[PDB]
Amino acid sequence: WGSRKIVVVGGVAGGASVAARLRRLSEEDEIIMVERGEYISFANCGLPYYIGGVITERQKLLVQTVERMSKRFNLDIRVLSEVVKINKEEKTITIKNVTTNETYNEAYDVLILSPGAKPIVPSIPGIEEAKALFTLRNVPDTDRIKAYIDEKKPRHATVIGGGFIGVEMVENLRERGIEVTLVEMANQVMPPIDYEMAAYVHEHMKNHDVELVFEDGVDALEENGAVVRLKSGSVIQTDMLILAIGVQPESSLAKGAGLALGVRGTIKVNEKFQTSDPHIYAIGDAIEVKDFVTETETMIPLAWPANRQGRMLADIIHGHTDSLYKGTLGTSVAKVFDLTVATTGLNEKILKRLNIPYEVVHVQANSHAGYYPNATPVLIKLIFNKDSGKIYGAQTLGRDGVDKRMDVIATAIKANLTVLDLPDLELSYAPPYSSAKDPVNMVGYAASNIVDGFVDTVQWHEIDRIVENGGYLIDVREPNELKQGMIKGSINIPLDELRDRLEEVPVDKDIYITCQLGMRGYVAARMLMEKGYKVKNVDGGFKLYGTVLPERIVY
Amino acid sequence: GSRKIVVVGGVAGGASVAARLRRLSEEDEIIMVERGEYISFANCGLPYYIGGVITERQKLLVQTVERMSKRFNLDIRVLSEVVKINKEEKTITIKNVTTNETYNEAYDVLILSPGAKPIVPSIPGIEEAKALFTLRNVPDTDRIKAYIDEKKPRHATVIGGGFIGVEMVENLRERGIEVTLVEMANQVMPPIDYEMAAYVHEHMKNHDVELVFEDGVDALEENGAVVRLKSGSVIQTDMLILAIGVQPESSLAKGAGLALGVRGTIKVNEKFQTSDPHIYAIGDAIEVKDFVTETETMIPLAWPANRQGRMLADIIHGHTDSLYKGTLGTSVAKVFDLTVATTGLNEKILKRLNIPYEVVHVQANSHAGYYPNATPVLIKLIFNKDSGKIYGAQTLGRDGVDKRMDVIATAIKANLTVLDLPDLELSYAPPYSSAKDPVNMVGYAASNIVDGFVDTVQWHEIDRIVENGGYLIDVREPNELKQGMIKGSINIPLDELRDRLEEVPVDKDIYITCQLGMRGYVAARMLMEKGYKVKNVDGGFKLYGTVLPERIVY
Ligand SMILES: Cc1cc2nc3c(=O)[nH]c(=O)nc-3n(C[C@H](O)[C@H](O)[C@H](O)COP(=O)(O)OP(=O)(O)OC[C@H]3O[C@@H](n4cnc5c(N)ncnc54)[C@H](O)[C@@H]3O)c2cc1C
Ligand SMILES: Cc1cc2nc3c(=O)[nH]c(=O)nc-3n(C[C@H](O)[C@H](O)[C@H](O)COP(=O)(O)OP(=O)(O)OC[C@H]3O[C@@H](n4cnc5c(N)ncnc54)[C@H](O)[C@@H]3O)c2cc1C
Ligand SMILES: CC(C)(COP(=O)(O)OP(=O)(O)OC[C@H]1O[C@@H](n2cnc3c(N)ncnc32)[C@H](O)[C@@H]1OP(=O)(O)O)[C@@H](O)C(=O)NCCC(=O)NCCS
Ligand SMILES: CC(C)(COP(=O)(O)OP(=O)(O)OC[C@H]1O[C@@H](n2cnc3c(N)ncnc32)[C@H](O)[C@@H]1OP(=O)(O)O)[C@@H](O)C(=O)NCCC(=O)NCCS
Repeated sequence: WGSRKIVVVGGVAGGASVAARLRRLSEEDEIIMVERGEYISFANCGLPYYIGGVITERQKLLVQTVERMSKRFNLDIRVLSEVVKINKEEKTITIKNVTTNETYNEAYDVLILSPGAKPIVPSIPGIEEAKALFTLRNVPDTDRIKAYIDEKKPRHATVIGGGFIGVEMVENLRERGIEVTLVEMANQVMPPIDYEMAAYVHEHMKNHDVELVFEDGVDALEENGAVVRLKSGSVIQTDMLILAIGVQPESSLAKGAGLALGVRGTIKVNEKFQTSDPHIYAIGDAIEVKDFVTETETMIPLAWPANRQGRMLADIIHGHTDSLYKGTLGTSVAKVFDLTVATTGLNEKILKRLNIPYEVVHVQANSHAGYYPNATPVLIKLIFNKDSGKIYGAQTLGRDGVDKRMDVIATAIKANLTVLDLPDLELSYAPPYSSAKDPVNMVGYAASNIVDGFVDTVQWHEIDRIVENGGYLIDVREPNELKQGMIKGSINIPLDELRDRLEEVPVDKDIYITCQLGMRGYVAARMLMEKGYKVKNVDGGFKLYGTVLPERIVY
Repeated sequence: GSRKIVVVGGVAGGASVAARLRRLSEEDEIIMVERGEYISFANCGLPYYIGGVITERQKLLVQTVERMSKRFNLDIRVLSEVVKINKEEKTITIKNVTTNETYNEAYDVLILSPGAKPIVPSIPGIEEAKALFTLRNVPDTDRIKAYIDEKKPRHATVIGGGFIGVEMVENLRERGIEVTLVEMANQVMPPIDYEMAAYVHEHMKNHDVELVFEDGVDALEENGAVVRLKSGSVIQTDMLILAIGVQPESSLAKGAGLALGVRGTIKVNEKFQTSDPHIYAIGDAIEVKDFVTETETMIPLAWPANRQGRMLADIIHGHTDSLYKGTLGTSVAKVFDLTVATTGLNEKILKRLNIPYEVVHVQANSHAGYYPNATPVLIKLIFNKDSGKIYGAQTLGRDGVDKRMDVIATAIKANLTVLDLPDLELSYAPPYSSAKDPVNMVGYAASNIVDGFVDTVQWHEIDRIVENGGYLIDVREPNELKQGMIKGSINIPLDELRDRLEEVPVDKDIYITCQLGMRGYVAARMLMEKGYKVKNVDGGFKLYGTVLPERIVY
């Protein structure tokens, strides 16, 4: 290999990952990493936790220091240096030293853009004058929010936007003893998950005394941000505001160089991360990726992809192209007080948008064997193709064992496994860790029963209309469980008696079954089908139904 | 259409096949025959009940006879021992355990899931050993707990240091009983390798277990209270637990002239069929092929027994037969504050089969270190250097160990190679992982070997190498030298190395060590690009010093 001058724009997840591997591939290359801020490789993900006082040491947020990293990898690292323009036909960039105000041009043979994505700042009347309004991207943002809390002693905070990071901000503010209201324009927190899964999250947040405001938005900020006027007309009195309404790719250098853009103003790249200019590559939050499941062009600003992309790009630049980026799966996770919430692939909302036929299943199963202490429920939703078993996505929540189940399913998906394969994953079983069939196996079995046609099912959002239309709903729980409530129109025949009471099941009506979790409902469905009844199980049973439609519960 | 299916054994395999069979057919007559008082008991929880961790005896019974027979319309017969298969008449003979009276029962299809029984060695004095116990079922468990209550033993001896022996060690220790573990091998836990066991041994010693290796019991004296060891050492003890393995319960099959396999297992085809077309067999009792090399073996674990049962029910009354592709051998045990997990094959087995492999040891944190309470996860990955085929993996640490093993075991069964592991997009936020998960990290390290970016040596090679002309550079920061170094090491910290290149001999083979191995790899990359012949010491000083603590130099 012939040595070259490689310039990297941005010094965090994408930029630092590519620079480090680039050095490992060549001692001779000149590697320059240009970063507008003071810090390289900061823990962007750690910022909410430093604000919450969970991370107590500011310096812990520095994953690599400029000194250590430039020495270890012989990198010419230039912090407080802003790339102001790309000159692509000249093959130079224009850099401004922020401290000294000197500007200069820097020649490159290869240019790498990893400038990330900036917070979306809405044009809300009063926002300019809102003294205690904050966005969160970098370390200085973090210092500012923390200084304000430490010095001004806010008693109430408002969080605008209920995405994964909005939610983490909600938690960390509460942790500091600040009362919190969360404002969301959607009808749920956390866009990546579906409505009925969000319903559990909402419960857990409200149990920690978070006020949740849905289908509302900030119409105006009044009294210097101390007064929040909602679109609806309602008002929130507050001592500070955190804006977390999402991010937009930092593609201005690209636009300025006349480089091709992708969806939502991302920098467009080919399979090798190359932009429309042969000498300029781009990675990280700023680029368009294909989603792994459908290969649809999208933007998914996550750290694993940024790091994977930077690491792969280094190999690619050196001609090691046997492996190219397979797209982003969208595996993500958040701590929500006592809960873990995870997602991978696509939700129902995206799939409907894309006109893709799917089925879903909701299976609750214990984090580990129930005879062993401190087992806790893990709820897995699995979304899949009825004919092929192709997995479109999964969502999981629970107090423990959630990251594990998501990681297994995420692995299965990238390995091109179908729901029919999930029951055959030989996982680690001893009493503290799992059960003889892991929750992953279990969700695999439930989905396989649909694929194989052993059971037909209906959703929480279908059952009421079905009962109105003459559906005959049999609740197979024990009579005592009905005190928790029931679905309207239900008739109770406990599972264990059903075989002795088949004469009570009409042979002239379409039969619908619910239990508590769906498992006993499924057993009943199997029995009745075999007896030649047409029957469907209510997926997730009453437990799920009552969580998402509590106002419809009959007592 | 209809069939009379008779199932022998009412626990993991038997109850699994029986429950799925019913869900498939309401028409079949299904009989489940069990010699003990209980079905579906938690075999796995028994040590934890003995340890007072599972406080409630009743929790050990997963389903009752009456509830299960009702729910799935099953003819469940406890305290009934099948004594004979009559394959020509398609009948079995059943003996009432309480009365000793027998009767015959006809079958269309017979399913054997009889499990495995404890290996009981021929120890002089074992017949008089009042307080010697094996552990299989609930009566065994009640007897052990009763002995502990009535005699209040001060000290217990555990013979056999497999996953189960070790569980019993913990559970007895946590009761305040002193414990000596006696092991024929030079390590606890046969499924893991020696250098991995070294971490386990340290942890057990820190919890006051006496560990006795490469020793056995020559005699039991004073009614089991005096343990005569082969080394000459004598243990005074108040009870003994025998946990030296299990052997398949294949006497029914053997007695009916069915083909047998390795270790006396019931031999079966890919659909669990024995040499008789109307008798099937599953669970600990059967021979399986290991998933990785397809070698005939016996792997007595619950996930397999449960899976085989569900799959067999599908073979009989389900749709398109899925065939059993063998047992991977994924297992895990709690060892005090440690989790220890394994999957696939270890070095010892690979060496026995003469299969060429490489290994990597990567210690990475359970989650990002900038977030509180991150703890090390050590992953050993064993693989083929040419194809990148994964042969096996082992992992240990305090937290996040079961997760990493499950991802790797998923990857193996999905036929991924080490080259694919860096591309597994897993769940990352500060409490849960890092931007590159420990699994990605071990993939990268292994991929660098497969692709020739680094060459490496092992903990068990470096001393010999140094004795025979190798030049060893320790690239740790001087501060990290607190726990010592490998003999013959010369310290040039990584961050100084590039400036001090003149100090590196160009005509010698260079060996590099760090603490965990990462910075040693970085140094090796640098030196390779500068034209030196160099290898990294896999696992660095931390691994070396753990397994060879007596060789550490200060
Ligand atoms: C509060 C917060 C929490 C998060 N938590 C998680 C999480 O838990 N899990 C997860 O997967 N992801 C998380 N993310 C997202 C994650 O940080 C990003 O996906 C990742 O950092 C993307 O890397 P990148 O290199 O594309 O951009 P960045 O990491 O943002 O790096 C881009 C850098 O380029 C610099 N730059 C931009 N333009 C110029 C220029 N013209 N000249 C010089 N320098 C420039 C910027 O200053 C910036 O430092 C979180 C993000 C935030 C803000
Ligand atoms: C203490 C202990 C802890 C364990 N922990 C774990 C663990 O953590 N993880 C794991 O994966 N595995 C563990 N195992 C192993 C696990 O229990 C077995 O792999 C699993 O139970 C095998 O299922 P099986 O149906 O083949 O046998 P079993 O579950 O043993 O069922 C066989 C049953 O058949 C009955 N039977 C045998 N012969 C006859 C006959 N002639 N007539 C009538 N009945 C008969 C027996 O009484 C027995 O009840 C553990 C085992 C023990 C003993
Ligand atoms: C429990 C035991 C009797 C098996 O019985 P089982 O009825 O298959 O019980 P499981 O919970 O395993 O099966 C759950 C069934 O409900 C289904 N199910 C579970 N949750 C569901 C849900 N929410 N919605 C729809 N279906 C669901 C599964 O798909 C599965 O059905 P399938 O096999 O027909 O697909 C047996 O495994 C046993 O004895 N276990 C403990 C003993 C043991 O394993 N010992 C070894 C030492 S630990
Ligand atoms: C740290 C950072 C600079 C990456 O630098 P890096 O030098 O690649 O460091 P990593 O720890 O990722 O190193 C991985 C390398 O070490 C190797 N390695 C790790 N442990 C090893 C071991 N025990 N033995 C041998 N090799 C080992 C891997 O094989 C891999 O090598 P390769 O990439 O050459 O194949 C970058 O990830 C970063 O800046 N992160 C923080 C920013 C961020 O991610 N932000 C998003 C918000 S959280």
